[PDB]
Amino acid sequence: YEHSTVMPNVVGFPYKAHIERPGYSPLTLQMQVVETSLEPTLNLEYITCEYKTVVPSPYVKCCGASECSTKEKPDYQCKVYTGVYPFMWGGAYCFCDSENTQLSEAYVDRSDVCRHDHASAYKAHTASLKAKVRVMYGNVNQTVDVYVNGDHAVTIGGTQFIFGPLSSAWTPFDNKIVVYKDEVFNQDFPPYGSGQPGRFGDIQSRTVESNDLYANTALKLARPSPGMVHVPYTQTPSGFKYWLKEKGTALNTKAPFGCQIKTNPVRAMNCAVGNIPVSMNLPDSAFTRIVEAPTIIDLTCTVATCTHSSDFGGVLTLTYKTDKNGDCSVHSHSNVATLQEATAKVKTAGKVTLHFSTASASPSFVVSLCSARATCSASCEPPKDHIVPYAASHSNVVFPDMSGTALSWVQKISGGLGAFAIGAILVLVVVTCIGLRR
Amino acid sequence: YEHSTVMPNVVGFPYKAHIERPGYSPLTLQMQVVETSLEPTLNLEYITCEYKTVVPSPYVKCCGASECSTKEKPDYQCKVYTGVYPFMWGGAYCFCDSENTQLSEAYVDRSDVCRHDHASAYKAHTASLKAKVRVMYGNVNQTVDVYVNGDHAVTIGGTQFIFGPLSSAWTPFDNKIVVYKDEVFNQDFPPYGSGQPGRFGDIQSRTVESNDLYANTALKLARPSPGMVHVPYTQTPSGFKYWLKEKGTALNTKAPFGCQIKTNPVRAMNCAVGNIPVSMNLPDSAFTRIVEAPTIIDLTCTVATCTHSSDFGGVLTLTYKTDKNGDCSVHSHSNVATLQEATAKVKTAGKVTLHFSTASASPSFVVSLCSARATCSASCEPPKDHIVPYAASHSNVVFPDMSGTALSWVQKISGGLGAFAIGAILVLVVVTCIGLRR
Amino acid sequence: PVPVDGMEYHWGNNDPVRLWSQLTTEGKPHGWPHQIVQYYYGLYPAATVSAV
Ligand SMILES: *[C@@H]1O[C@H](CO)[C@@H](O[C@@H]2O[C@H](CO)[C@@H](O[C@@H]3O[C@H](CO)[C@@H](O)[C@H](O)[C@@H]3O)[C@H](O)[C@H]2NC(C)=O)[C@H](O)[C@H]1NC(C)=O
Ligand SMILES: *[C@@H]1O[C@H](CO)[C@@H](O[C@@H]2O[C@H](CO)[C@@H](O[C@@H]3O[C@H](CO)[C@@H](O)[C@H](O)[C@@H]3O)[C@H](O)[C@H]2NC(C)=O)[C@H](O)[C@H]1NC(C)=O
Ligand SMILES: *[C@@H]1O[C@H](CO)[C@@H](O[C@@H]2O[C@H](CO)[C@@H](O[C@@H]3O[C@H](CO)[C@@H](O)[C@H](O)[C@@H]3O)[C@H](O)[C@H]2NC(C)=O)[C@H](O)[C@H]1NC(C)=O
Ligand SMILES: *[C@@H]1O[C@H](CO)[C@@H](O[C@@H]2O[C@H](CO)[C@@H](O[C@@H]3O[C@H](CO)[C@@H](O)[C@H](O)[C@@H]3O)[C@H](O)[C@H]2NC(C)=O)[C@H](O)[C@H]1NC(C)=O
Repeated sequence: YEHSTVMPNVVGFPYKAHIERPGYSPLTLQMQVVETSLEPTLNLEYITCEYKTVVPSPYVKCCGASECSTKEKPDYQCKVYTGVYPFMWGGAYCFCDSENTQLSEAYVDRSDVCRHDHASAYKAHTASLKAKVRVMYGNVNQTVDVYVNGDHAVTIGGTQFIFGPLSSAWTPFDNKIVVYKDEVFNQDFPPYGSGQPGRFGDIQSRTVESNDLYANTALKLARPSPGMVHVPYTQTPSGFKYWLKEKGTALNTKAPFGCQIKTNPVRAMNCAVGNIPVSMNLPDSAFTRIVEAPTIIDLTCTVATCTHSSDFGGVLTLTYKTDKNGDCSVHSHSNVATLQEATAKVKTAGKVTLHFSTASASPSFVVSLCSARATCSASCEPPKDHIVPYAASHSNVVFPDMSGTALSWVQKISGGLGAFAIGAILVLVVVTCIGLRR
Repeated sequence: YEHSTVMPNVVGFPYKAHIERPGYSPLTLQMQVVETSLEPTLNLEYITCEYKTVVPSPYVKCCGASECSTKEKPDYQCKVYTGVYPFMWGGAYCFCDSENTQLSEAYVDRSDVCRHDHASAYKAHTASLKAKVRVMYGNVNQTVDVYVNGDHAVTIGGTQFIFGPLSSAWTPFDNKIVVYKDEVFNQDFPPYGSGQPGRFGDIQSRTVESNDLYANTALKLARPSPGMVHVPYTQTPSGFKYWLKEKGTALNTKAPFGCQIKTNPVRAMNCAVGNIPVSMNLPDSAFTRIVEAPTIIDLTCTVATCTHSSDFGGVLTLTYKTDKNGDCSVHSHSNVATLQEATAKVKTAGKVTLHFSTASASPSFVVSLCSARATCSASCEPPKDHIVPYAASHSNVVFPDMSGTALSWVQKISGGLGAFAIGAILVLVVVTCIGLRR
Repeated sequence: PVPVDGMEYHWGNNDPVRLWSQLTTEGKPHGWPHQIVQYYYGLYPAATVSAV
């Protein structure tokens, strides 16, 4: 027996589906979304880590000269100075007083610990939603892991379940992402090969193990002081270390709809948005023939107490007459009020009790016990606690019924005004007819 | 000196750009797309391969009864038969005449060579382009590997190049893809867990190493014949073997725009569509001061022969008077004609020759040698050869010039008719003014 | 058929071979007006008629 339904994408909300096969007693399922996971698709752009400047020892040439040689090193620098007269602890070598040269050399390289502490720059697109759902009906429990898209069928106790694609296409990750350890940032990073010194991305590597490196950190050599051997240089500080203290915010403390961001792999979990269509296919063994189900007649519904609070703040009483005692299925056919339980024990005593949660001043909904029906109306008083630490258990519907107190007053007033207008129109029509018949 | 241009995405097309700095002599670059590669982004769905049926030896219980036991195996089938009287070569055991029992058992499992011969079912989306462009100018000649999207800057001889995103967003892979060895198929495969017996996807596995297996092949057991021990069964043949014989076509022999499909990784190459914006940033050492380059005056362009064929079938001549001999950079400012060379040696003899390829009956383009200008117009005759094995070297523009023979005839006829109409207007105006003056 | 875009064919185990056509025709351009229409009729034999 094929069936279809639409369930909210809110974690912990006890959705109940009611299945009415004509030849069998009604069945009620319970589906709960234990956990979700919004998984984006990522493409690595480059990897940034702190740099490390290498300064080889100077080559002081005595009584001669040396020439600069070019090399293919990241941000390489080389120069030759003239007229150096260095000194050491024992004395001053380079016997010639003035005709000496010193060759200064330096270049950049990726740090030693870059494999353990680096920031990755990604591109994120086309998220994929994966969920973990708990399905319980009849006497079968169990929790399954289902991809939420229209092409993954999972069977729970002989019933085939297909969870349709999510209603909305909203993702909290922008197009460009920077990931660092366990934090995700919505950032726009420079293109590969065009990073600026002193900010994020001064040195870039295509991958952690990739040999190529692009470095642009304004390394500049200077002339050594007289009578000294030191190779002076200047360089704009690391852009990664600057980024660390001025990155600003995150996405973990910034994401909408209250969903926590995690890493490895990047994913956004328990993120309440949209609806999840569900398709089913149940065997014949799930239902019970209508002859075995108890016969219920003369169903009347009364409400003892009501309070439109988050928890189940209503008590419901049903009176009936039965021939045998057994099990019925209880469901509420409007989303203004949600029943706590899905089955009840019908007895010859003729009285059962139920709990429901509502969020409107005056609810009106129809409840069915096995095959019977009854219309319930009640007046609910507001709660007293200002703040509670648990989520709402109702569907958040506020508009009262047309038979409520406020709507009764509106109906009475509008009826009076309509009666006055009708009397006016009748008088005018009578006068016009008398005038025209003259 | 920042510059920008748009160059066609056609392999082997010799694009030449004219950079005309106000203070320096003009420059001509040459860019060429040696190779292109379109990379989709893939998400593996499952793996399929030929199945293998495992049939354990029957358990014949002499003088007794046996009971079937359920197991968690893919497509497990077990049945118990009564009244069996097996036989063997030397005699028939199970002394009891009819109180015997045979238990038949069978189940299916992934084949032995499924790790070598299997088909992957992917989902392909959001292609990324990548090219290999050869850039040559002046004394620079190099080939670079570039990502064609506006975020990869590559330095060629001191010049920065950024190749913008492709103009169009056309990709040849549908949403769903089935890959086998070196062939890509545009196919719609059944969802995981809902494969049907006898067709593609009768057995599905989430990954080649994954322990779980979904199998659905309709394996059914049958009662053994009297006096034998054989465990009969019937099963619907493999779906991977039906698919191999009835997959039909491919994508390697079906893709539009003439682009080859290759596998490992999945990629479509040399696939002519759209335009590639290019951004540049040249240093000041590429250009030459206008004082140093020759001065060209009195430029006349005369066309020797023209034949609007695919190769360079037109010969051009330029006459000039120059003070000193050096180098110029020739260029054609209209895409009707495409020259072959981007540099000519000017001499005091005052005569240089150039080759161009055009595809219109009567072209008209303005050519410039260093700083001079000239307008060239010629009459071209069609070529005789019906079919040639090399691609067109022109931009394939056909509309002739307004000075061509056909458009000269149209202009003359329209002018005669317009003169007639104007004369008639004048006659009517004179007549009506005379009539109104009375 | 080999349009001006050209085509490729795969024969047995050999490599695919590509063949491209040229804008060739039978009329005479730069002739009498009854020959220019003929030239632009071998090429595009559907818009020349409409334009004329
Ligand atoms: C031992 O110490 C003496 C101290 O002078 C060194 O003699 C010096 O040798 C250099 C190299 O041959 C000379 O430089 C040359 O200078 C001329 C100009 O006069 C120039 O044309 C050459 O190209 C070269 O640069 C230097 O002049 C000379 N000293 C003097 C005072 O002339 C000698 O090299 C030392 N030997 C060792 C093994 O260290
Ligand atoms: C289907 O299975 C789940 C998980 O096995 C059942 O939920 C479990 O319900 C029992 C009570 O029926 C929980 O045990 C008690 O939980 C309270 C919570 O405050 C705790 O204080 C007690 O010490 C005791 O552990 C159990 O924790 C709970 N498990 C989970 C994961 O929530 C569910 O009831 C089953 N369905 C049916 C119809 O029973
Ligand atoms: C040697 O051969 C004799 C053949 O008579 C075997 O005797 C058989 O023993 C089995 C023991 O399970 C008897 O089966 C039982 O039969 C009763 C009545 O049908 C049934 O209610 C029990 O549930 C059980 O199936 C079988 O009847 C009996 N054959 C007779 C009495 O003719 C003996 O077991 C053999 N010894 C071996 C193989 O070691
Ligand atoms: C700019 O540099 C590239 C290479 O970086 C030059 O490519 C050269 O292209 C020519 C033909 O286009 C190649 O010559 C060919 O050699 C093969 C060898 O078997 C021969 O069979 C052909 O007939 C032809 O002679 C040449 O190898 C290649 N140079 C390389 C790969 O280093 C290009 O020509 C340069 N630009 C200019 C204007 O020269």
